[PDB]
Amino acid sequence: MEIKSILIANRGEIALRALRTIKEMGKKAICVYSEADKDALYLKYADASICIGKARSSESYLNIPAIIAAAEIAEADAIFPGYGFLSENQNFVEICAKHNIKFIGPSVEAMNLMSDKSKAKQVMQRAGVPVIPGSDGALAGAEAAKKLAKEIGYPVILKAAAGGGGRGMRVVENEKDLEKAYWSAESEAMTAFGDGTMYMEKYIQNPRHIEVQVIGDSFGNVIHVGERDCSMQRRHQKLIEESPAILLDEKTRTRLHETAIKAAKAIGYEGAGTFEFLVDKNLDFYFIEMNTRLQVEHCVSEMVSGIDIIEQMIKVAEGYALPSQESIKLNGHSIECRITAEDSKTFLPSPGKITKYIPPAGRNVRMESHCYQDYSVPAYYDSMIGKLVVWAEDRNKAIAKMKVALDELLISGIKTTKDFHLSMMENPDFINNNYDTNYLARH
Amino acid sequence: NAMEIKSILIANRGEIALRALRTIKEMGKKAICVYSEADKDALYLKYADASICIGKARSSESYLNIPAIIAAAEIAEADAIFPGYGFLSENQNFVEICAKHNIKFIGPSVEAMNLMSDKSKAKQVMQRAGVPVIPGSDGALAGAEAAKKLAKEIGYPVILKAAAGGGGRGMRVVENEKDLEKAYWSAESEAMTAFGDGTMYMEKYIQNPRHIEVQVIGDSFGNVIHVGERDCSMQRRHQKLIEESPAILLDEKTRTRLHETAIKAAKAIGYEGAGTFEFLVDKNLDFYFIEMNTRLQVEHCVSEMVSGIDIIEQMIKVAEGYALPSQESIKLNGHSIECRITAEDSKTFLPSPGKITKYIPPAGRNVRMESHCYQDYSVPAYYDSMIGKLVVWAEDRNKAIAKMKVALDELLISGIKTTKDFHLSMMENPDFINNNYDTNYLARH
Ligand SMILES: Nc1ncnc2c1ncn2[C@@H]1O[C@H](COP(=O)(O)OP(=O)(O)O)[C@@H](O)[C@H]1O
Ligand SMILES: Nc1ncnc2c1ncn2[C@@H]1O[C@H](COP(=O)(O)OP(=O)(O)O)[C@@H](O)[C@H]1O
Ligand SMILES: [Mg+2]
Ligand SMILES: [Mg+2]
Repeated sequence: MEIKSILIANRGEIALRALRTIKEMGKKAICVYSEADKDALYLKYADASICIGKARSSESYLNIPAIIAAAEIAEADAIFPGYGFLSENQNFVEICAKHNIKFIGPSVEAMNLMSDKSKAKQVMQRAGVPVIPGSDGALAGAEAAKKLAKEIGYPVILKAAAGGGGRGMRVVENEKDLEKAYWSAESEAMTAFGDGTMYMEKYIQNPRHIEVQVIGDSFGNVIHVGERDCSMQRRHQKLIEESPAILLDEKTRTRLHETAIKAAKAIGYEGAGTFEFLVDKNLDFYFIEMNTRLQVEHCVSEMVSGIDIIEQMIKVAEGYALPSQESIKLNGHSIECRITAEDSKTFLPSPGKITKYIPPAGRNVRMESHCYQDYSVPAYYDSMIGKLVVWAEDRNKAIAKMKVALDELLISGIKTTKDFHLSMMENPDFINNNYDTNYLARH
Repeated sequence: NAMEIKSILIANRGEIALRALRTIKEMGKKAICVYSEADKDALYLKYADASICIGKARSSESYLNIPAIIAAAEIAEADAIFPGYGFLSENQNFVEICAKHNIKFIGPSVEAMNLMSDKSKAKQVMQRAGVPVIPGSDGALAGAEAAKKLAKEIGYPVILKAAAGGGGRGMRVVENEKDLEKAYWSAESEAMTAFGDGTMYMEKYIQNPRHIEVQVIGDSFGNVIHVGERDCSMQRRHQKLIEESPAILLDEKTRTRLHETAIKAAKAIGYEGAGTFEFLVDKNLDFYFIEMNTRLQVEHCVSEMVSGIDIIEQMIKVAEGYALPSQESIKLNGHSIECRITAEDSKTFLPSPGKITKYIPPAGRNVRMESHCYQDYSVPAYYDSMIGKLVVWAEDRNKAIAKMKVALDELLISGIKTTKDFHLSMMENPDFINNNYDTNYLARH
């Protein structure tokens, strides 16, 4: 039952985030590192750290035998996967169980139900969750796509069933463009995911991307920790997230929370997970996918809820019950800005040595970063510097706090997206909540 | 409104200047900083809307130069001054001069400040208000012979205290009559040098006391709220090193009566702005007023984390003529602890001035490091040994102690010594964990 020692099978800011909660709980925190990451701050803080191989970027971190051997030599009885890397690898999950190591996440069955995005939609339909009109599972091929697109009506979006990170999608405005887009997406999908299965849905114009954080336990209870608006996106990837999503009235908010809970219970979900929805102009909402793991932006939900999500993940893995939904109080407003080592206009990576680093601080300011003065950022591989998160009593106060915090973040030696975020905090469209997932594309 | 403040000069330095600046700017007001030449390297000067050099340095001397401070406010067109703590924050002449120059002093009236400033007269004011005080002299002692007579009357041990006293200075505990005359003159001389006023008073010396204080804020309508109580009993030289809220020593009935007493006291003196009533609590859990600080205190962040209130924000609103939130709206939750990290040796507490060659502060959920330091900053430990205040909050005391240890562990400072290891040994000290200590604990150990 009780977990005594947890190996963090990840790197960067999430490794440090996890380590803090693990050590506060009085458990051993075991870190792993490629040779390229021997300079990582969290290694100084870990109970033990194991070098798991050569840099080659993610390679060693994806080396299942090395991760397992590290857990075993360090005597870890559980593994925290974070996000990315092995967190959605079903093979890894089964191998953990084979070695009597607790995987802190959902069952391989639940993960498998939601891993093919086209099949996941069919599971959601069965469960009474609204989905976007489109293909019934995967497209057979380009001719099937042509027939269907005419039936649902343009514009449509082709999406990779094995897709993630915003890749393998193509919005198609007219039939003349369809076949070319199909093969473009299919090829990218094959290269990125080793699987070129495609599906299709209606393209919602100017949608809001609003997601519900859930956690389920071994007793079948599932709670939500509010919803997040992540509509400020470039290249279908998030830059700024916030909670609550003030776009929603309380009734729609309630319906959305309920839908997420219902969905989690229908699939026997345990652990932290997120249901992602698109919300249209008349506040209709549609499931687009579930992430069966923690997400990068989770801290915004922690700030409004008072919950340590990683603590609850660990407790659930130990067989404890979650708190009751009634005990969960959502208050105020949280915003997160992802600070990356990239130019604030071009968003091109800016690798190099940080020669000055002064993070912001203050009341209800949480800078989540593994960076420090003199640290070298490998922006070509991980451009993440840190997540700057604030909380305040309402959205306007949160924006003002973010502006001060961004102003006080002093980084020299590399370019960062600090100025991008500062310009967003002053942008009347952001202030008035008049934007959507395509806002940056047309500005 | 007509009283809305647009620009605030921060008449202070160090960590409190940065703390104030953050709130002022978040409220959309201009933050004007001042600095002596020795403080040209201060971090908050980078963040200020404007920064004025007010003098060579001496130490506090330029910061204590009223004409220089007023002139800086006027050149910068500040309409209000935030005094922080120390320096001019309890200087009644400065408060009156602000009013003469049509600059709003963010703090109480000079009348309320004057009622409390002489600690012996303050006790008489409190008695009249129905607030319990420690038995002792009725106002100031006439001299050493009066002290001898009184000490037999109230009973040994007694403590001689400077009426103008502060910062733990000008006090002597007297356990027997043979020691009294010498102690009297030692305190009186120290008080004369430190405060320019050797007026002494006496009260009973409470055995093994706990120091528990109540944060209040009053507005111009006569409303006064409290923001909970803080236990600050882990002291060296009668000065605080660790503070927390709530004070788990107290049961609910006593805590309620303590909060009420502070509100009653503040209303009786017409107090507006932030202030703190300091009490000692004895072995029977009876509490007694010892003094009021008519200003913000160093450890205010402790009360912010349990209450969700920005105290400096409320001070500013009150100064603009707004009403405070209702007491009903103030919810006190969880437990917060603050450790004062200074540039001193953890064992000897001797200053360790010098350049910080590495600085990595802790962070994380509900961890607040209040510091103006940065890598390459030189700490003048001889003058201000403060590095920063590390504050954490959690759902209960043991969880807060666990979070404090993790945060202290992750604080990396090189180039100077700090009291980090002292605080780590306090978080691991079973007497601390078990709540079995008092203001003299460190002296016995
Ligand atoms: N049907 C759709 N209509 C409009 N935009 C969409 C649609 N599906 C996805 N998107 C855009 O792509 C983003 C991510 O989609 P998702 O299906 O979650 O992809 P991934 O698995 O790569 O994260 C959404 O936030 C939205 O910006
Ligand atoms: N009557 C007393 N009995 C015991 N200790 C006292 C008494 N008065 C003061 N002290 C000690 O001195 C500390 C500060 O007292 P205070 O009167 O607030 O001095 P200051 O004005 O210097 O802050 C207390 O926290 C306590 O440790
Ligand atoms: Mg997605
Ligand atoms: Mg005092």
